[PDB]
Amino acid sequence: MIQRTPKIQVYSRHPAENGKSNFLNCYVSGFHPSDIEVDLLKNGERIEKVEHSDLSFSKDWSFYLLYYTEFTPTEKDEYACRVNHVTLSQPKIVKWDRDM
Amino acid sequence: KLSHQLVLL
Amino acid sequence: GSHSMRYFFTSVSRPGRGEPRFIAVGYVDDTQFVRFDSDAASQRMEPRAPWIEQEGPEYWDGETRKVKAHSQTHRVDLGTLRGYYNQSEAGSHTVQRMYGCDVGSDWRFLRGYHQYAYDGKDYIALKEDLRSWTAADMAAQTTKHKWEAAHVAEQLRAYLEGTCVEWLRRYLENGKETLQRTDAPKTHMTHHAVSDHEATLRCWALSFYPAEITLTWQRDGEDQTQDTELVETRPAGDGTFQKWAAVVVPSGQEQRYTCHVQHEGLPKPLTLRWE
Repeated sequence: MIQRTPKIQVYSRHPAENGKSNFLNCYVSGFHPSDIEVDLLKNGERIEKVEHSDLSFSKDWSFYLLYYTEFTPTEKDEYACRVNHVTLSQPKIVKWDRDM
Repeated sequence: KLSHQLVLL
Repeated sequence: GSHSMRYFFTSVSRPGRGEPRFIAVGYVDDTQFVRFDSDAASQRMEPRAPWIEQEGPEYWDGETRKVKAHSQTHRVDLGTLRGYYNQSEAGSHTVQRMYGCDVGSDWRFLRGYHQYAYDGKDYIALKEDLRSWTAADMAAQTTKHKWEAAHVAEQLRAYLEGTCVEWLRRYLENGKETLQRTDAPKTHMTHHAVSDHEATLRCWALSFYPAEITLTWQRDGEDQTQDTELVETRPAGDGTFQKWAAVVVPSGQEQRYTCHVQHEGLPKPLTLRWE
């Protein structure tokens, strides 16, 4: 059965600025099959209040999803996205890097 | 708008 | 000025855990405007764009009726394909269907399409003449024979050249503030050392719509495509998109590298430099 690994991106909607409300995004694309677990993490903990987009796919039939939450960045707070999928031997955690 | 046609593989 | 309308359907079987899950979405260009989720409570087609909410109840009742109909065919289709491929019910499987139409800048019909995939692979697709089929393997040939005897392509071609084009134009007009805009990318480059002798050069494009874009790096005018990291275009969440391309270069050589950006919002393609 075809399996395609999710390409994961963690990023803010707008340039991050401490103390100013923003959006934390986790975008997963190019995966197959569609069963996937995505969580946003704040300092290790699962964020509830995460919404996600409706399942769609690209011309090559691979799926994409956007998970997102409103947040206010600070200097100290660490944000990450945790993804699990059949193609991943264990969950894969991508940290947010605001300085790319 | 959606298509009303029934299509079966 | 070219535009597309596209409907995307996904049905996934879940053995002994209920009926298959059906999800459907509709797009005008890169903007979603309707959804259906078979697990959701409403059991209605739902708006996902401001400009479609103005449609009256006849619209919503009819699109709900028709999307539930698509849900039912894909449910039968999952059983059909199990038979064609001698598969048991130990396994979850996936059917995907995509159809829609394109118009030009003049809003006259360009091309139409209607495609299926099974477990991530091409199954059958309407060819560009809208008269013939591409069947990927022997099982899809079986479908092809049935669809030729049943004159399926004739009926699709009538929808695609008619209804599809007319309602695309209606949506483009009703949502023209949203849909008929073009937001040119705001571009810049970043520089960060990875060691005492190497640096990451990353070319950014932000706040652009539509999603179509090309970013390339050149070194002394020569494309560095094999050496570039290209991430998949990503949504900002606000109806605009983001993309970057990176190379790792020897510290000292930054002046050799240029980023080149193509997008329909730019009057001319941009070249960004380190000088």
